[PDB]
Amino acid sequence: LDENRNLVNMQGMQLTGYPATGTPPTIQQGANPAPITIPNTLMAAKSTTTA
Amino acid sequence: SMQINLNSTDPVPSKTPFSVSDADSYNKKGTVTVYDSQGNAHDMNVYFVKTKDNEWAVYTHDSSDPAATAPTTASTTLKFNENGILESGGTVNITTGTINGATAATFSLSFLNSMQQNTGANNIVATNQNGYKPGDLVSYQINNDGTVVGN
Amino acid sequence: TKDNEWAVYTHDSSDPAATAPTTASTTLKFNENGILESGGTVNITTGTINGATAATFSLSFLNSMQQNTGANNIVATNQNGYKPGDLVSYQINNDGTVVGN
Amino acid sequence: GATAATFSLSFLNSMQQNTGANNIVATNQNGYKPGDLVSYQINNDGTVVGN
Repeated sequence: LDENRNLVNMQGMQLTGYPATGTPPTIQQGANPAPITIPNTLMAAKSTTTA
Repeated sequence: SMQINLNSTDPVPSKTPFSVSDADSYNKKGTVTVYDSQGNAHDMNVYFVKTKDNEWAVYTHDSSDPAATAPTTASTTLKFNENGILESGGTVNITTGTINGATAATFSLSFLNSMQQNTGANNIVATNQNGYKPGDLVSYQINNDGTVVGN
Repeated sequence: TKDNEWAVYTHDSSDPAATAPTTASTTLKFNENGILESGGTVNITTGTINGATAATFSLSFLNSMQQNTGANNIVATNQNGYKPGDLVSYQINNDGTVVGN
Repeated sequence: GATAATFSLSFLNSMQQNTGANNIVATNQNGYKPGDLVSYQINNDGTVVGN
């Protein structure tokens, strides 16, 4: 992980792949390849809708 | 040109009608990058929803323009024959948004060579487009036929 | 200042008493293709340093082009004025022309 | 006798939710302190930077 916590090689080579989009984010194979980002930001809460 | 393989056994989404926000409202999503006169990149998101057997509605929307209208009407409708040959609706004119003064990109998007069978999953075979961004000389070469080619 | 509209200011950093530019020197306007349409040439006058005349020259932005390049890069700069110098070398070219460098 | 320092303090990105306790996610500031040169280096992009 680099300064922005992205997946990098020795040289700083940024890893890329299919990102997660939507609410909640989902894996989209048809989406354009984007760099994989792993932020340390805390997760908010989602109100329960179905139980 | 956008060539895809469509699965016949995908169930029709229960969350009708089509909604961009609703991920489960569409069977497949693809993205093709086009370019305007000023070279701005527009990520045409296309959505495939099966309506009935051998009938697939395809919707289009650009994520680059926040002022673009939400797609509520069929961009095109692919009709397919018995053995997976295309029948009609494989070509449609598509206009992008207006970003930073760039004129909207009006291009003919074609679903030719698309074939629909019992694929195990939803996959897009090929995406091609003849637009690009401005480029600058990074190398030059001479081929065996004598063609001078600048990369 | 907005899409396809670029205000352009000129300032003289060499003059210790140079006035801060407060009015637009020119306005570059761009067509749909990012080409120049107006404002590509403007007459700019420099300051007066060491008692010499200010240089009144036509600055031309010819072939300036605004498109989705990754950043703002200056392609070419040129000016036809030169400083005084002494003779360094000389040569006779293949066409008989005698050139002093 | 220093001149008064007035700064814009912002609690942006702060949130009130059902976290286990009052926890500070991050602090950031633009002010700094004097100190002598220790190291100098030239990065892969040609930048000359002193630390």
